[PDB]
Amino acid sequence: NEDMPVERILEAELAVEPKTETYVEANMGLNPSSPNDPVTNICQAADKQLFTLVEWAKRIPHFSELPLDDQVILLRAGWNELLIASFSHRSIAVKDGILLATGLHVHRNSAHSAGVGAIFDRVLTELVSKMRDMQMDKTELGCLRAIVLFNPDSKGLSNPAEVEALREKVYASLEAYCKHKYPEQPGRFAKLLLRLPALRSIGLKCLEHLFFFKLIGDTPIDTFLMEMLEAP
Amino acid sequence: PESADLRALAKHLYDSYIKSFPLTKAKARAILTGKTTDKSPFVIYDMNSLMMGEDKIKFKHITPLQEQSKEVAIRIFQGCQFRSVEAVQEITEYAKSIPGFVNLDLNDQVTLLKYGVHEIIYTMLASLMNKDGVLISEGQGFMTREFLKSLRKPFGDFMEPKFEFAVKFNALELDDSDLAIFIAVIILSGDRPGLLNVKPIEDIQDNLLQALELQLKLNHPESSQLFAKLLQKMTDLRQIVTEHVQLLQVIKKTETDMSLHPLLQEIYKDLY
Amino acid sequence: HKILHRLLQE
Amino acid sequence: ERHKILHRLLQEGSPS
Ligand SMILES: CN(CCOc1ccc(C[C@@H]2SC(=O)NC2=O)cc1)c1ccccn1
Ligand SMILES: CC1=C(/C=C/C(C)=C\C=C\C(C)=C\C(=O)O)C(C)(C)CCC1
Repeated sequence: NEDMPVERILEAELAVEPKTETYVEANMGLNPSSPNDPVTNICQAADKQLFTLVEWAKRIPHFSELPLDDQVILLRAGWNELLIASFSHRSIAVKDGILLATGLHVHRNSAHSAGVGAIFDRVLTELVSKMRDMQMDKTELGCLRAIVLFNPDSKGLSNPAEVEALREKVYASLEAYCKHKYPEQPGRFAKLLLRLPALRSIGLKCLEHLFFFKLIGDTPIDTFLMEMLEAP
Repeated sequence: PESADLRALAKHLYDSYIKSFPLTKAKARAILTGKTTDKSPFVIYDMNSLMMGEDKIKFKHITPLQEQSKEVAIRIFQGCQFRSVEAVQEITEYAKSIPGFVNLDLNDQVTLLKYGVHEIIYTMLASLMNKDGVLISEGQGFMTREFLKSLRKPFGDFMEPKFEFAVKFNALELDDSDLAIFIAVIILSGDRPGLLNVKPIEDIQDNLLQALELQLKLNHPESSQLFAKLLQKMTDLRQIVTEHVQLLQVIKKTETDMSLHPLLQEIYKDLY
Repeated sequence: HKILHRLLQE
Repeated sequence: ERHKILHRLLQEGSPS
């Protein structure tokens, strides 16, 4: 519609949750696999969401119009941040824990009893509670995620400039959206943008761990993720 | 707040910024271009030249902090460290000039410095850089990017990421008055790990952000989405810092006698 | 990257 | 942790 129409970004989000049905199979009814280790559950959820992430990317205006090889570069550079942002937001409903896309509810201590504390505690303090305290809506999260997707500095990109311009198209729509919808709070736009530094440092520490799981293995991990996990 | 207020805040910050930081972007840029006749920076592009720029202080008075005998790579590394020690002090002073900062929980003040200091150093470092190098020692020397990039083992790439960030950052063409506000915005970040009272901090950064936007609108009318582009750099800075920390672990593992300056070990311990 | 790539062009 | 040196700078400042 208008280059980066906020309505479609929300649609991309809506079109690929969660939302009924899914929030039951891995936290109340049956459940496949049957593993006995809690870092495994998150890695399983990540792998699953990787397929959906591609679906979402195609719905964000102008992504699928970009050169195919660029599309690949962007999803390989922002998948962990895009993913962390989704489950972080989905977890606002819960107090001190995370909600996976496979219906599993992971609790604080569990994260600790697995040696993944702190990094897990940062998500609750630096991401989840912040999104909760300012009550970011689904549209705002979609645009932030879009801003992240369209990262121009992703090594190898064919034409960086055109990616930066899309990201700017997103900045504008988000800002317009915030003023129209949240006139009572003038600095909401900057506040949404300042959610990104924590997503960034947290995402980097997350990739640090994953490669501290590849090198050692033992009951390895799902494909696609391993494919994403081959460093950029 | 109100315009007259946002502008006063802007002016207040700029002045203490002039007071706290000796080589401003203005003066810096003055040197990298041609302005000011008195002395061009001494260019250091290789081992012998480093020697000349170094051993110049040998003629000069004896201040130094690692007079050679210890390989090139390590002398430069220790030089950056010492420049950083100076910077943390200039930064700490500026922080104290930010309204409502010294009225915060003392432990929160330190946390803000602890995580904000390196992000600021890298931001301001850009002011002293062009695509070929960076001014050093109050601008008495200019060390080339090619020389830093040629250093041996892991030191060969400890500056290259900073240069790359500087290239894009300088592309926003901010000046000292823009920077003075932005730096404050960085210091007053309510998302630092371990903060006790977020509310007070975010309330201060809220006003600083409004000041920054106005400053940018007035000082850069034709620059669109500059405000947003500038805040986005705050995520880049975050990456340069975790990436540098990772590089520090490596050095520590491959260098027998690492040894980091006390103030720095203090900052790097339990960081992010 | 086989998977990611296959999923992108359908 | 402590950060004793940062405290010093915050409290008294930088000497010559
Ligand atoms: C290349 N230059 C310019 C300064 O460039 C800097 C690069 C990195 C830092 C951060 C330090 S380095 C570290 O490991 N930890 C830190 O806090 C600070 C400054 C030199 C080199 C030798 C002597 C003086 N100037
Ligand atoms: C958070 C977290 C980690 C990694 C997560 C990544 C890279 C993606 C998660 C996506 C999810 C959880 C998606 C969903 O379910 O929708 C690691 C394993 C390092 C350790 C524990 C904390």
